[PDB]
Amino acid sequence: PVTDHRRRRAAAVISHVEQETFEDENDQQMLPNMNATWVDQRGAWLIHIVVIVLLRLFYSLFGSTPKWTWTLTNMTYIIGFYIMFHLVKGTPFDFNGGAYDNLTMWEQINDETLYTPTRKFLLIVPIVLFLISNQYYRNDMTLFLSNLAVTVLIGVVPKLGITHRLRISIPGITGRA
Amino acid sequence: HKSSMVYIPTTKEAKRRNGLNTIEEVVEKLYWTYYIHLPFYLMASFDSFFLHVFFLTIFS
Amino acid sequence: YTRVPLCEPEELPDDIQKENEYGTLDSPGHLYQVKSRHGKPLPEPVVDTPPYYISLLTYLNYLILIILGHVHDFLGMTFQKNKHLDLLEHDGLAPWFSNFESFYVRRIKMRIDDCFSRPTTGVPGRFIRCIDRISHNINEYFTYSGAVYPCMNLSSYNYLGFAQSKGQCTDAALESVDKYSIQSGGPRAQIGTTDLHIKAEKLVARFIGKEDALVFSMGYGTNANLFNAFLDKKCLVISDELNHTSIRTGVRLSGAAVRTFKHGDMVGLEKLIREQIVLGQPKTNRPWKKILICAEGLFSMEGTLCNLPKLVELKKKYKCYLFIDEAHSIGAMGPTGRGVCEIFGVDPKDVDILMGTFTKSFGAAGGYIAADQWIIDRLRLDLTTVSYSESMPAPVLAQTISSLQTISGEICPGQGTERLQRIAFNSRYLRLALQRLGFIVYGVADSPVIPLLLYCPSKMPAFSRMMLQRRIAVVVVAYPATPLIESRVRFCMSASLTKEDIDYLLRHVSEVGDKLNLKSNSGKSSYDGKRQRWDIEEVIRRTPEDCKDDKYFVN
Ligand SMILES: C[C@@H]1CC[C@@]2(OC1)O[C@H]1C[C@H]3[C@@H]4CC=C5C[C@@H](OCCC(CO[C@H]6O[C@H](CO)[C@@H](O[C@H]7O[C@H](CO)[C@@H](O)[C@H](O)[C@H]7O)[C@H](O)[C@H]6O)CO[C@H]6O[C@H](CO)[C@@H](O[C@H]7O[C@H](CO)[C@@H](O)[C@H](O)[C@H]7O)[C@H](O)[C@H]6O)CC[C@]5(C)[C@H]4CC[C@]3(C)[C@H]1[C@@H]2C
Ligand SMILES: CCCCCCCCCCCCCCCCCCCCCCCCCCC(=O)N[C@@H](CO)[C@H](O)[C@H](O)CCCCCCCCCCCCCC
Repeated sequence: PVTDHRRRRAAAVISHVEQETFEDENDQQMLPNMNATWVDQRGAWLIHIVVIVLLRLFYSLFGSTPKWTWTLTNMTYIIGFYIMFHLVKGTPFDFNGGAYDNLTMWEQINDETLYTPTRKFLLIVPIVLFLISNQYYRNDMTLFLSNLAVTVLIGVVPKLGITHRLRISIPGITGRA
Repeated sequence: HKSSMVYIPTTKEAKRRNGLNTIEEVVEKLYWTYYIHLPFYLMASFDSFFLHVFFLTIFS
Repeated sequence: YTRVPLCEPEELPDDIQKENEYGTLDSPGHLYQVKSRHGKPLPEPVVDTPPYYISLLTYLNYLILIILGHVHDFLGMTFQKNKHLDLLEHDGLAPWFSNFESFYVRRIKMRIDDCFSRPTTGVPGRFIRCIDRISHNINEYFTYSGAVYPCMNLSSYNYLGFAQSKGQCTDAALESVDKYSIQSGGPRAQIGTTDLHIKAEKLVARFIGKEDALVFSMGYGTNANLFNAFLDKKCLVISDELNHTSIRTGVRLSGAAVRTFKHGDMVGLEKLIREQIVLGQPKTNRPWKKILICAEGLFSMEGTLCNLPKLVELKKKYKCYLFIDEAHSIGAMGPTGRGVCEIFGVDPKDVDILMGTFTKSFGAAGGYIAADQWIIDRLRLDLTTVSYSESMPAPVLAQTISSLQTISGEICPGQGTERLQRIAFNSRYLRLALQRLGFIVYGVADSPVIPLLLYCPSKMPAFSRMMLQRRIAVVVVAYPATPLIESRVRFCMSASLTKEDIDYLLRHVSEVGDKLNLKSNSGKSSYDGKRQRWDIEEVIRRTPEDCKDDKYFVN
């Protein structure tokens, strides 16, 4: 071939996305992303509190016990955030030629900068929510263990210095480079 | 200086003049425009989800 | 019925058509002359913001839209396949486009598609004629009937009112057709060139102020096929993030390294220049062969000007090069119409390459490049469009030459200055009145584009549809073209409109905005630091006299 533009799907237990070449990196990422730029804007940090409050009020309008209400709201918030950020890979609109087809929205924030204030806030919020919520179901150990497992496994491990550009082939042969 | 242009009379100005509900109309506009309804199709049943007014109407 | 009808032209007397195309001035008091800034730098612009609940409502609406769209897509494409035969593999062949790459157009814009792609007819002057259509299903297909109605024009690129069928330009075009046929032989290298091309090139070079100039047939091709002539993989390009797609395509085709700096931030530009000079090429740290800076004259999306003297200072002191686009600034800005150079007083020799487009202010189609002598002589041999594409036809050349001569003053005396004064006064009056009513208006004091912000997504179709019933034509833009929070309506002013039309538009817009609750001013628009919620009659009575003073504009 005269261009050699192909996508690899190497299979291994632990694998990482290869570093971009000169043409793909220094030239095909020049314009604003329009997908991870709205994070550092007006009213982008208070909306999470509003979502949490609305979910809590909606669940309380049913008239259930505090333990079930708080467990359900924590699980729903964490699952929704995971579905929005960590699951999907790509961009809803063509960028240049498909340059961002191997990365999630979390990796694209702030041009792949590891530590920025918004990331710190996003990591801080689930811990504070868990600390506030545990006080209602301390008696039940099963629910405490379930909440701890959900928080640690979904809302903590992905947002780490490790597990950056990390892919596992157990649920499907992932594509790297 | 004459041009072949038709001028639409303005409401509240030579339309309702020569030719309680205002509060209801204003409330309806405030409820509709500030919510996401126009870019929805067939989703007029989403207003049924806003039955929380009935739930909070009953006290004690 | 489904197909677009062909409309037979109407029979009207000459005076009525002339009034329809170009208005007649009522009083000589509706003109303003533009001054030149000698040594006053541009202050940092100030923007205004609405309260928080607007942003929160916008975010909630977008979240609901995205969730419902994805749920509908999944359920529909899982539970049935007969209807979605254009997004699935057939006989071992992949579909034309992909599901995920066209989510927004299919799921959000399609429901308000009726606000885009509106067919018209006739000359696009003061009043534009539109064909009536009936929406079926959800903006899927339309049915047309043989009925046309006039509408006021605020959506066309006609700044000096040169889009007329009666005048010197039309006679010149007809005479050119009589002399030269509409045939173009081929590329300018082989047979295409004639004497009229040389006349136009020399006239353009004299008008702009440089030594030599070249003409082209398309504005897009001027940028898309220029940078590969003198750039390669060992050069750096610094460009503003708000740049046209043609420049990006040209740089991509060239292959040079691209780095962008934030709009209106000179300190970051200086830091980037220093870091790139020190560091050098990637993986080798060798010095760059050359550095080029790209910028635009007037940005259409916000109506703001670029700081030219600061860029000249940086390019001189760090030994860089400069490139300036003037598609929206030529023929409409400055005391005479030369461009931003007359606004700032900067000599045109400092800028290396200048560019422009005939269509926005002269009523034709084409483009030009202006530079020194040896640069032009080398680029003529090194260019691709000259010896591979077609040539510029004769009627367009005649129209452009007539318009440029009229604006310069060689023929039809006392017309160009009057048009420039009209457009300046109209823009200033509209901007000041809109700010006094209580709205949010962006841009510099004298800019033909007036952007009005409409934040909530559901408030765009309502405004566009309500304005149509009142016979006013508007253009609205939204995400992803604009940021998520900020959606706006763009106003394009002309020299053919009259103060009565402005008053009519102001009354109707004020009433519609009061109905839709679009007034959110935080007091930073007023120069005295107070909220402005006036009446329409007071604005109409007081603004025309007080608009000439420059103390009423924050920027
Ligand atoms: C409380 C209640 C509980 C219950 C519940 O609600 C809440 O719980 C909820 C749990 C929900 C799901 C949760 C999360 C997702 C994923 C999301 O994802 C983005 C949208 C789609 C695309 O995503 C891809 O976007 C990129 C482009 O595709 C991928 O890019 C690469 O691949 C490119 C490939 O060209 C290459 O260019 C490169 O290699 C590279 O670019 C990228 O990897 C990946 O992100 C999702 O996948 C698509 O997959 C197919 C297309 O691939 C579509 O067609 C298929 O449809 C049929 C089935 O197979 C067959 O008939 C067709 O033949 C067959 O083709 C299918 O319709 C569609 O789903 C779409 C929504 C969904 C499914 C939700 C639905 C609703 C629930 C089931 C709810 C549920 C109701
Ligand atoms: C009754 C009660 C149930 C309530 C359900 C809602 C649950 C709410 C709580 C969870 C949500 C997290 C809260 C924070 C979000 C605040 C609002 C921000 C809005 C931003 C919208 C603009 C973003 C544009 C960029 C587009 C983008 O991202 N593209 C892809 C990647 O490039 C992403 O893959 C994509 O978008 C996500 C896929 C769409 C939704 C997937 C799920 C399908 C619907 C099912 C919903 C399940 C419920 C949990 C979400």
